[PDB]
Amino acid sequence: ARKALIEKAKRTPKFKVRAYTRCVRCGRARSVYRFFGLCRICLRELAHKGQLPGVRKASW
Amino acid sequence: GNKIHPIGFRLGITRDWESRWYAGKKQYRHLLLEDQRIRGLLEKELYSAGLARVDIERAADNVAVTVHVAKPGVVIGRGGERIRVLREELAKLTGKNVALNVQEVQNPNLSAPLVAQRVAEQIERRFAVRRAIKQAVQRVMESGAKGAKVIVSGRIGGAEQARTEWAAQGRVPLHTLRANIDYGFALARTTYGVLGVKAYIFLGEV
Amino acid sequence: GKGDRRTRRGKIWRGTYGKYRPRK
Amino acid sequence: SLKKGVFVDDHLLEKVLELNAKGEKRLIKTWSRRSTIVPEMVGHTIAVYNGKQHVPVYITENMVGHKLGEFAPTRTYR
Amino acid sequence: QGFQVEVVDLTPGPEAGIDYAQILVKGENAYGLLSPEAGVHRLVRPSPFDASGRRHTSFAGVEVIPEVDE
Amino acid sequence: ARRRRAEVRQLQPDLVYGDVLVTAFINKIMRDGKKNLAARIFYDACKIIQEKTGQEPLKVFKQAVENVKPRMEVRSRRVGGANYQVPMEVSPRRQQSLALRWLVQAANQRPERRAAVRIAHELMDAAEGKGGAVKKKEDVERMAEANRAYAHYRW
RNA sequence: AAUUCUAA
RNA sequence: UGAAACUCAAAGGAAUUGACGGGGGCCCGCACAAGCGGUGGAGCAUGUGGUUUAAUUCGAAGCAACGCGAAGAACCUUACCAGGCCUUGACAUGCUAGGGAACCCGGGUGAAAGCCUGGGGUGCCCCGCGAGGGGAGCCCUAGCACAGGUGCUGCAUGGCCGUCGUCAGCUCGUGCCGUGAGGUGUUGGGUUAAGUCCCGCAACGAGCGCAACCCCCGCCGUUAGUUGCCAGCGGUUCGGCCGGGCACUCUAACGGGACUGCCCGCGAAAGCGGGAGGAAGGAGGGGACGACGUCUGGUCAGCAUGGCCCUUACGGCCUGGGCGACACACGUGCUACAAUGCCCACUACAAAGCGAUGCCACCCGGCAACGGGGAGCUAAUCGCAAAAAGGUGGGCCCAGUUCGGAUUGGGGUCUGCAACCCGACCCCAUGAAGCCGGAAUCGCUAGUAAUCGCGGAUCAGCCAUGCCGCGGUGAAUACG
Ligand SMILES: [Mg+2]
Ligand SMILES: [Mg+2]
Ligand SMILES: [Mg+2]
Ligand SMILES: [Mg+2]
Ligand SMILES: [Mg+2]
Ligand SMILES: [Mg+2]
Ligand SMILES: [Mg+2]
Ligand SMILES: [Mg+2]
Ligand SMILES: [Mg+2]
Ligand SMILES: [Mg+2]
Ligand SMILES: [Mg+2]
Ligand SMILES: [Mg+2]
Ligand SMILES: [Mg+2]
Ligand SMILES: [Mg+2]
Ligand SMILES: [Mg+2]
Ligand SMILES: [Mg+2]
Ligand SMILES: [Mg+2]
Ligand SMILES: [Mg+2]
Ligand SMILES: [Mg+2]
Ligand SMILES: [Mg+2]
Ligand SMILES: [Mg+2]
Ligand SMILES: [Mg+2]
Ligand SMILES: [Mg+2]
Ligand SMILES: [Mg+2]
Ligand SMILES: [Mg+2]
Ligand SMILES: [Mg+2]
Ligand SMILES: [Mg+2]
Ligand SMILES: [Mg+2]
Ligand SMILES: [Mg+2]
Ligand SMILES: [Mg+2]
Ligand SMILES: [Mg+2]
Ligand SMILES: [Mg+2]
Ligand SMILES: [Mg+2]
Ligand SMILES: [Mg+2]
Ligand SMILES: [Zn+2]
Repeated sequence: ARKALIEKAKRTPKFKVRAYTRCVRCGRARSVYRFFGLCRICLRELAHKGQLPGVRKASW
Repeated sequence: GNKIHPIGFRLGITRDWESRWYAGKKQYRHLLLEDQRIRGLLEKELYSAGLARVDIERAADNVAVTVHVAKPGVVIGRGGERIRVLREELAKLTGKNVALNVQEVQNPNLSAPLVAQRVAEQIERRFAVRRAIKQAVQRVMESGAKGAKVIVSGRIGGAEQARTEWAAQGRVPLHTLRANIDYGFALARTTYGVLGVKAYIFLGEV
Repeated sequence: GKGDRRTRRGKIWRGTYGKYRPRK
Repeated sequence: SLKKGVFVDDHLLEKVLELNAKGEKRLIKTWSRRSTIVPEMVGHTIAVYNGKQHVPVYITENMVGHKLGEFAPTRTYR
Repeated sequence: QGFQVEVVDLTPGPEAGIDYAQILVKGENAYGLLSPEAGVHRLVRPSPFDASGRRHTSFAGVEVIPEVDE
Repeated sequence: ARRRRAEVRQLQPDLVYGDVLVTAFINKIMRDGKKNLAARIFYDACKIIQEKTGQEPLKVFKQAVENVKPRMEVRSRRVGGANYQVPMEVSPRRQQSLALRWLVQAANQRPERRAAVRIAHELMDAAEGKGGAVKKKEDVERMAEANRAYAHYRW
């Protein structure tokens, strides 16, 4: 119900209402920023590697 | 479970990004995804070179793919047959012009991602981990450096009692920003658990 | 009070507009 | 609540409708508890799916704007 | 399975659990179903009532006798 | 407050009378940090003063606030299985706070429906050594002295 | 002037 | 005076290192005391136990689980159940055969899935105009190797994380004492936020830590002008509207500035008290960062992976129900119990963000939600937009009331295939409990607590009173 699931987040069958986000690195379905397209985990793990454009840990 | 990445912590200053290219909130997503799909294919067929980094620049509708390595060879072949079929495979799934490149690393022992895969491999090849660590560090500090540090997660030697063998030499202030410390991390994959290794190489400063 | 859906703060705290709070 | 229409599922009417010509039997299964009972249905019982099975829910005048799903409880011992 | 229950007795105790629990259950062909589940059952799980939380064992018996002469 | 002897935050002089105390009293009438709708009330009272006593609202203060200063109150301690609530002197600083506080509290009790009225009235009766606020003064002073049995216990 | 915490 | 049977694999001496003490010495933290506002009571929202149920998916469990995963459950999401279907299959890879090799609009049937089915025709390798089929894409069905699993194990594991703890610590090399475990260093004397520094000393240095480098708020200047500006005159429909002008404001980029440097008092030093200059002193206010390790902590359900396990189903698909259940009990919360107040109208002042099937100027119909029209905007130059408390003059006049908005009847708008379960606002009518909260218990030492409102992530919509930020007003008190 994981792989066979992301394999439907890709398509847009009947109605648009069933159109829902989904992380890209993994199949994360919750907490996914339409912007980056990554979950909150992947997002953090990457920003650490530096593989995230213009992104950097804030501080104020 | 503390300590945070020493890279995303230096991003601001010390360390540069690893994929710099301004972008609009309408593109950033698809493009950022591109860099990954690229770092992904270059991950496999290139592992024999030691892809110790992959900086990717882009002005627009182009790509500055640069595979820095301490040992090119297999990257090119002996003229331009290999390194050519890779520029081939790249844009062979990227609607843009994959401008490929290949740099060199003088001292591979002073490269984290490398020393990482190093020990990470002596592991899958059943080696005295207590040694591989004290030896790999005995490679850096010796081959010119100021600090060294290796770490291996649980399942060492195969013992069901998942340990975590330390071992470091020199200096490694992950708290000090003005220092620049190279970090690496590879994953040995054995019959039992799935060990993990961390590399810490201290270099310059100010 | 901030729950009287038929008043001033009624809509303020609510974030809507109605007969009891037309848009200016 | 809808304002322009009556969101009654296709198979709902299409079936019932022809069933009105000469007044067919009655046993009419369904899975559209999420539809509506427009007038003219009076008399025709429907086998609504409470999620588990078909409930022989009778239809009468009074109950109109109400839906089919609003006649087949879905939990027990409320 | 339908059968009904009658808690003849039930008493707690000191730290945690239950000291003695006796019950009467009816419903067609009942004893025949619980007669088999007669003996001492063992359990292995992390003892909550421990500091280290070590893996611990526990024994408790289940007797089964039908309501006959009254 | 185990290290520093803390610090006595400073009260900025009034913006009408120029009194660093005429404010400390307003501060106590301040609910939700609303000093405007608070100091206002106070000021609507000073007019309740000059209108029920030629007395200018200043000594109606230096008097009601002076007739409330408890000379000595009680601060409990425990030597060990000792339910001794020792009586003892009051910090000149503390005195004022207890005063002003009790003045407001008392005020907020009177049956006067408005507000300034209460403060105004309570200020007069307290000035007149007979306000609900002084009741708290003697009441507090009763406990003290009445237990001078524990004079060797002023921690 | 204040009890107790089984046994991997 | 003085046994034995039986029984255990130790009983024990000293000395280590720790942990512990209702031992002691010194010193800290909103720990207490000092003081202000809450919870516990009521109604409701929400998370949990319980019970219930066809199912009410699962995990989290003192602190450190309970507005937690969940930064968006009507079908989706979804892991649960009932029912209808599908098997190399929703996806990867290689391969097999006659098919077949881009391929396109439907018909029928059913709840949908699905089963079935009615037509266009394949650039081309090109012996070759041709029959043909080599033919690259590469879809159709059978067959093979395999796929698939939020099924189990967080005591098989990685990574990431919580926590003691931003605590002042934990260690190393060599030497010296010790038979040894280990000790000295790191104790002691003075000091600080600190294993901070100083002073001694069988010790001498060194590493991980603190500190410092980094960012934000402060003051100042350099560069920069479509933000702003009669600062100066100008014309000004009198709105920086306009030419005009970088002076302000300000925007964002690089610097400067504070160091116990100076004076006075103590002192062996370190450093403390205190003086002036200054926007700022003795880490200037907040962030960033969190050691050796601890809790067989958390996480196989984000993911990765060892081992076990189901593989025409422990897989896959759809319709529908469920996660929203309710005699109860607990946690976090919202709004109240009114006059420092509530209602009505008028008039003001922010910040940080945010916008292409997006934010909507202004009109218009509508009591209104909202709905027709429509300009601006790729956005310091247009929109969200009005901030609210306040200022203000006026209606209530102490009453369950003009306090309170729960419940419920009737009628609507918006997103969406569709709001019965189970959505959000709108309006009319209902106007419940609560008159300040038992034993207990929580937070906060300053632009803090209290109180007020705005924006953002998620996202069709939204159950958001939640979470992450911002600024308006602005305290009380610290003896110890
Ligand atoms: Mg969604
Ligand atoms: Mg129903
Ligand atoms: Mg007993
Ligand atoms: Mg006992
Ligand atoms: Mg014990
Ligand atoms: Mg013997
Ligand atoms: Mg001994
Ligand atoms: Mg005692
Ligand atoms: Mg206290
Ligand atoms: Mg309550
Ligand atoms: Mg599980
Ligand atoms: Mg907690
Ligand atoms: Mg939600
Ligand atoms: Mg659903
Ligand atoms: Mg599902
Ligand atoms: Mg399942
Ligand atoms: Mg664990
Ligand atoms: Mg300690
Ligand atoms: Mg020692
Ligand atoms: Mg040090
Ligand atoms: Mg020393
Ligand atoms: Mg000092
Ligand atoms: Mg555990
Ligand atoms: Mg657990
Ligand atoms: Mg897994
Ligand atoms: Mg996965
Ligand atoms: Mg079967
Ligand atoms: Mg549901
Ligand atoms: Mg739930
Ligand atoms: Mg348009
Ligand atoms: Mg306007
Ligand atoms: Mg109150
Ligand atoms: Mg504090
Ligand atoms: Mg004070
Ligand atoms: Zn993800």
